[PDB]
Amino acid sequence: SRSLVISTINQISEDSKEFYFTLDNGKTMFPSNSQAWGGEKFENGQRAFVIFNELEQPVNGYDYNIQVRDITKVLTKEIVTMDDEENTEEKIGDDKINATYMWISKDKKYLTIEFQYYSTHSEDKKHFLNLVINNKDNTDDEYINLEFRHNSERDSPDHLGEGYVSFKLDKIEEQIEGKKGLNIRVRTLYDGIKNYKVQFP
Repeated sequence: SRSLVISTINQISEDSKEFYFTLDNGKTMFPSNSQAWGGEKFENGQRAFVIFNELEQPVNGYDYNIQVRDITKVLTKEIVTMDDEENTEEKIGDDKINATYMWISKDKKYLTIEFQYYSTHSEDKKHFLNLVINNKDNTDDEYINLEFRHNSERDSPDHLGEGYVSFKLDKIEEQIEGKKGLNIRVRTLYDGIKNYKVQFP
């Protein structure tokens, strides 16, 4: 029977066609049919939803041996630092968005957000999502302050939709040591500005 997970696509070998999956609990999956995605060059660190069948036979060095049915990429982005020239209020935007569900992977490499916002649901009008370090008593010594920003690019807020975005936490890797988690500023859909604390596993 079918299985579904979110995972990191690992592309570390010299053959860019050879890849495996890392789950947010640290466990790994070996795709016995990864060759079928041979035309699809996946970047190392790419996040994706994977539909698969778990095979009975184990493969040495991997927790799972799987037959992949579908790989659907999850928007994977870097944090927008203070020094970035693209870190402008105009480019980043501050449109409403809901952070429905958030979690950090065991290795503290990703913050994934299940979000909801209103759009016209058209490929022509793309929305811009970012995890930003703002350039301008608080618990800054326990939680790292970040802003989950949304630029709707003037799209009419007609229909509610859901999605996922995964952010690499490597640009704040030095600060993670000795902190409880992340403090995420969100301009919510119905309740104004909220600050959500997301714990490191």
